[PDB]
Amino acid sequence: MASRILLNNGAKMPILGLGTWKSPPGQVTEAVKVAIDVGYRHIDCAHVYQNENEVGVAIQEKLREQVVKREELFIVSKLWCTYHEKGLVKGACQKTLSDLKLDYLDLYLIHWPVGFKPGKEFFPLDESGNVVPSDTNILDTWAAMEELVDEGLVKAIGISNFNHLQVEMILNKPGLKYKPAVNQIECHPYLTQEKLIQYCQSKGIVVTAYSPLGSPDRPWAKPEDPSLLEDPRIKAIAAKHNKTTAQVLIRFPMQRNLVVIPKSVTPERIAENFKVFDFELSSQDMTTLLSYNRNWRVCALLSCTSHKDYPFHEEF
Ligand SMILES: NC(=O)c1ccc[n+]([C@@H]2O[C@H](COP(=O)([O-])OP(=O)(O)OC[C@H]3O[C@@H](n4cnc5c(N)ncnc54)[C@H](OP(=O)(O)O)[C@@H]3O)[C@@H](O)[C@H]2O)c1
Ligand SMILES: O=C(O)Cc1nn(Cc2nc3cc(C(F)(F)F)ccc3s2)c(=O)c2ccccc12
Repeated sequence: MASRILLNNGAKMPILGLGTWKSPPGQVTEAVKVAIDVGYRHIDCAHVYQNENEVGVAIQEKLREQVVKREELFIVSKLWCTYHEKGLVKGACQKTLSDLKLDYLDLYLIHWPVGFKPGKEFFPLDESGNVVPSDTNILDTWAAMEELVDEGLVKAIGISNFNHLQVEMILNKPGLKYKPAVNQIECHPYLTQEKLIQYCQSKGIVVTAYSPLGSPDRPWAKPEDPSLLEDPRIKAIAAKHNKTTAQVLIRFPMQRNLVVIPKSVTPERIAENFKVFDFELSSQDMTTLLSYNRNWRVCALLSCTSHKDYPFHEEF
């Protein structure tokens, strides 16, 4: 298992990164410090996570301590939905860079294919609970992303939560300057994404799997919901390898030639989650895990389902 994958810009992206959604600012600095100490070189960030300053503190300290060099780190962030207007994109990227204390990102993603009304709120709702869209479109937002590459703010650009038709829209743009390098999508044994992965990989786009542990800390979880980490079938596969269920869930996407970004703020778990380069899932294991697909999505906000660019009405 090679630890990095080649992107379309010639850069290599570590296949294991640290997720930071729901990592509170009072804990995320320590999490990132520990992650860097134990070998993580990829950090997945976003403005909407409200913790980029604290991620930035940790990176800066480890650079200053001579633990890592900037060129060895792969820092990803994402353009939030309220900044899709062409005139807002650069400032959103620069705010992220300032918070992270960086002079470039390795990868910058369109976080979701939908634009929301610009303003202070991340989730502007009307009086009846519907998200308030903006009149922006995917291609104009992509053009603004391309400018960030041209100006040296970001080394690569990509997309997240795009369906295959939305990806195709960008690929087919007349006068396209940069192809998306990455599509970051939810992916785990209950949402295996076979068709979208096949699509993306056939078009030379690297897929990153988010919520690989099933995001048990997601704020809308219901007790009746399926739980990957507690699935006794996955426990049994883990036991056979003398690994944890999380380690199995992280290794699974790696063997599908995906990048994977498990989140933790717990130091023991951050270290555990990295110890996935010392075993292999068998062909039967892989087949069995894929068989658990239920098309069950843990990230898809009800209030957004009437947006014109809502991604999940399409089959894939
Ligand atoms: N692009 C997007 O739209 C998008 C959407 C969702 C997620 N993401 C990215 O993907 C990352 C990962 O997804 P996620 O945060 O939704 O969830 P996840 O990584 O599937 O699960 C994180 C949860 O699992 C727990 N956990 C971690 N390691 C564990 C272990 N070894 N044993 C038991 N429990 C463990 C964590 O607890 P503790 O932290 O308390 O240890 C946390 O509650 C995010 O943080 C974000 O960076 C991107
Ligand atoms: O965003 C993250 O990284 C994690 C994430 N996910 N979700 C669920 C979402 N579902 C969406 C669906 C659309 C849609 F495109 F479908 F309209 C657009 C935007 C969203 S946010 C959230 O509600 C959220 C809130 C704060 C911080 C991060 C998140």
